[PDB]
Amino acid sequence: VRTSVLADALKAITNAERRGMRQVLIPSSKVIIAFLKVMASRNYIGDFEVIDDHRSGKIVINLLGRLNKCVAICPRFDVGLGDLEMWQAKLLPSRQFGYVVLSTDKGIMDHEEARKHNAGGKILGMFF
Amino acid sequence: PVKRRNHGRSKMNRGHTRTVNCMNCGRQVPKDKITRFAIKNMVDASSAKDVSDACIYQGYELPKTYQKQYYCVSCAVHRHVVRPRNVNVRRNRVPLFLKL
Amino acid sequence: GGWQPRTKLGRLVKSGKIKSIEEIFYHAIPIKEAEIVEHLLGEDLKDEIMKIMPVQKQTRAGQRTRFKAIAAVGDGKGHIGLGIKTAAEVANAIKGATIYAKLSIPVRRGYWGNKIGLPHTVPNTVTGKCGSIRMRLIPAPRGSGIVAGTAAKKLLTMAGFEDLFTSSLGHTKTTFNFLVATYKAMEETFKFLTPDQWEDRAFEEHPFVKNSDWLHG
Amino acid sequence: AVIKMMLAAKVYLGSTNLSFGMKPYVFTCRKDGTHVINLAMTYEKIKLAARMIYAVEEPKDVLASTKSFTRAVHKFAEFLGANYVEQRFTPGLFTNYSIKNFCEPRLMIVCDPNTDSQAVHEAAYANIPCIALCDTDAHLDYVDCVIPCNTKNKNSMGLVMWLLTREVLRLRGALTEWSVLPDLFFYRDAADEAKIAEALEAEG
Amino acid sequence: RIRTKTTKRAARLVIERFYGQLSFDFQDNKRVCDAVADIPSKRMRNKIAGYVTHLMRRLERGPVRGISFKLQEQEREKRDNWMPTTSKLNVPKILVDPETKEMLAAIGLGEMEGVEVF
Amino acid sequence: MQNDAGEIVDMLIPRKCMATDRLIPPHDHASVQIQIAKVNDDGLPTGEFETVVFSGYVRALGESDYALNRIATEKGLLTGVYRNEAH
RNA sequence: AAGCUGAGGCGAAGGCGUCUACCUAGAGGGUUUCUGUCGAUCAAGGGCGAGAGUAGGAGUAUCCAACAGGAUUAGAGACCCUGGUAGUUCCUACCUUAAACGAUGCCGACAGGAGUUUGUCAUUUGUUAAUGGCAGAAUCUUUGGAGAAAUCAUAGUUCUUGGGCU
Repeated sequence: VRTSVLADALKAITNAERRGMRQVLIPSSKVIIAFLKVMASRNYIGDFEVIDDHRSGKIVINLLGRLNKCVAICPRFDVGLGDLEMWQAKLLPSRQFGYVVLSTDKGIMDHEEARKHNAGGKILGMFF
Repeated sequence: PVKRRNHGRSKMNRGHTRTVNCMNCGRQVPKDKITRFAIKNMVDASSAKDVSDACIYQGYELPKTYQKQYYCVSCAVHRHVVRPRNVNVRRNRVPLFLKL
Repeated sequence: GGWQPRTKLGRLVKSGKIKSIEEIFYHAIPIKEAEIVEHLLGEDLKDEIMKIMPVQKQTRAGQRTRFKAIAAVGDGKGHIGLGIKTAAEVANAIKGATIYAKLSIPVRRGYWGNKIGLPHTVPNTVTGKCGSIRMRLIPAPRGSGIVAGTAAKKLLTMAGFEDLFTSSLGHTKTTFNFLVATYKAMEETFKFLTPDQWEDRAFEEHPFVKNSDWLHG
Repeated sequence: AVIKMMLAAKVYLGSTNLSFGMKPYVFTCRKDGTHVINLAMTYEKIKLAARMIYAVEEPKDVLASTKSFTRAVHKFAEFLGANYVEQRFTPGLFTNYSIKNFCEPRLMIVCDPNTDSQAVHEAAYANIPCIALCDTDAHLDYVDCVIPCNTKNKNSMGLVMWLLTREVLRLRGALTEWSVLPDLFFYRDAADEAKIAEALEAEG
Repeated sequence: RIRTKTTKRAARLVIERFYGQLSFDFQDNKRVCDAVADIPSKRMRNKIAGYVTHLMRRLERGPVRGISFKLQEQEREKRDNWMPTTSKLNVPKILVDPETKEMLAAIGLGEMEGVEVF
Repeated sequence: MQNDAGEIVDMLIPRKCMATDRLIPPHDHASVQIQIAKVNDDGLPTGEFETVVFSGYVRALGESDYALNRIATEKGLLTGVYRNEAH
């Protein structure tokens, strides 16, 4: 059974990046599309095509080759701003790069966005 | 540790197999685990030319015996049908004969 | 008359055609002579016997004992090497292991919190694992001092990190593993691709094809 | 302008069971079992092989045929003034300075990587780029720039090495038909030679 | 009664340099290997010359491996250098198999003037 | 990497593979740096080279052949070769 | 139920080989049929479960724990030999264990080539075959990663640590 998608799909993207592929084939969703969009703003990834089949969907990523891991942690833990800077220290390797995708009330955005907007929420995973 | 991937057993996909007997020990062993199809001449070789003087029917073909032989590991090693060998050439799954 | 260079690389150094260690590292060339590394860093680098150990092959006459030994080369600016060696004598082992360190020799560095001046710690946590041992080097705020085992600390100081954090795992008595997994951790620091080494610069000229006529005629 | 498919499709189309790396270079798998090497891509890639061969110094470059089918590799060396090794390879050649014939190149060029893994793998300890005249049944690891070919019959290797030598000479100058034919680049059996021993004294 | 590595490695090095001397006969070559090489003992030269003779009646035959005696180095160069008149690569019709013709379509070079099939 | 008041820090920058885009460390001696002579139309050399790079990962697999096809045709050193046809 | 009989097939595992008719189950394939999330894994609880063993009938050829002789040995309660009842076979109740072993829990995704092979379909007259598809079953390898090592395409994707349950 497919327990989670966002968990599953980011494993497949990581297995492409280790190997050093040019593109990957992921059933699609509306959190996976937003998770890929937020790392497209920080230029870790190229540019991708969310195709129709009157079904779940597919995605074709285009890899730029600049990315080491996408985790997606679960269960989806609640986090609130004062509590957050523990979850940077645990999850990321460094201090000086790598972001923590969490679904804030406004939308899903990095930690760097989320502290600017002053809105926490549940966390999805990271990338670095 | 595991000596062989096979475990000395040639069976995949089945829980059970039939037993046979080494010809010498008379030991019950599974069929999966040292067979030889064995063609020997019934008279001999040096006997055969002495015989073919005294044969009714001219020329003739003096028949061959056939035997499917089952051993077992203990019986097989003692008779030098099989021996042990080096860890690298254990993998070598073809017999001694070789062809071009 | 001193050392006479053998091979293409020694030849450039005696000549003085190439200056600095970085040129060699960037181009990823094998250093097959210790007389190279003596020349380039020829001031600060220091030998340090990490330990000796006895080792015993059995034979029909009882026990041919030999002495295994580590040394470690360490310029205080951001270089390190490590070598091991057995011999029957103790002096041949140590003077062997000194050479083996030089043959194998750049440690990347970066800041904890903000970019301040002059980096003092590993850019990102990295782990090098040799056999059972696992070594983890962790980013660490300024003026903390290094914390590890005293085996690891001596090697780390040579590396030059001002402050560091550490997290050992596995069977850490086996010191030849424990020191190696530390050395292997600092090797992994350049492997890890950051945001900073994006862009493409122009590829530098490989120093054989640049100087391919002083070498011959 | 120019048509050497006359020259190439004389001797060599042949092959056996193909590798995954060599599946682009080959055309249709023929009935029988044999495969058809593509003459479009074999000529085009030799044109690139010449450019790569355009090293700063010809002597530094190394062209090293443990397979017998060893005469053509000698000649390539003479015309291009490139070093070569007759007999077996002797490992620790590119590492291990204490051997007498120690020669680090800037690149090398091979007969076949399937018959000769040893020199191919020691490229990877000394930063050497490798180019290879493999046929289909050929491991492609550790090797750049494949020249898709035959290695089995005596004539096929000769045609390429001659043709590789020719494309290099046009680039570097001192060549504008140059009088050295591809008859000279062939492997010759003692039996082949026996008639060569006759033809010398027949002139006198 | 095997010849050791020293007396073989001498006897090959003799035939390297002085094939201009020597013969099939032993009693000649014995007296050569005094003058050619300073040798301590008498027994040494009899065993050196004994292999020098052995290699001569191998050399009256195809060329021995791991030995090079200067006359054959000159002879190999002449036997090497010359190359017969004509390319020998022109049929000139050139036979070609049915599938390999369809390859020469796909390249874009059919109507080559080189013949087909059978 | 940057000191941020100004400047640039660190000594040496590992070169990046053209196929995979990963860093080439100090010690991967299977790494390769090619030179290929660019030529004038009608095949005249111009004394100006392109330097293609590969990491020791990409050579180890087999695939550094197929990158040379892709990279050279992008730069404009071949025709055909890359892209079709089998059969 | 010999030979055919194999690193071949089927079965949840234990296990299943002559041929004929009979009742019965289902995996895989194909499907521009139908329903629409009905599912994954599981304390209790329920069934199936080699061989030995037990109870009561029906058999009793072979082989045979025990037992009886005969050898050998210092002794031989054993190995070897000659005889031998319980068991070994069928039916009705039980027992519920094995190195019940891939010593690898179940469902889900992705990551590499190579040729084998079983079932079945697809495009071809290479039609008991060629190439390709799903589903099995193994294998090889100069591939990557893992591991204390032996080794393993899973024992990989794990201090670069979090798909779900026991």
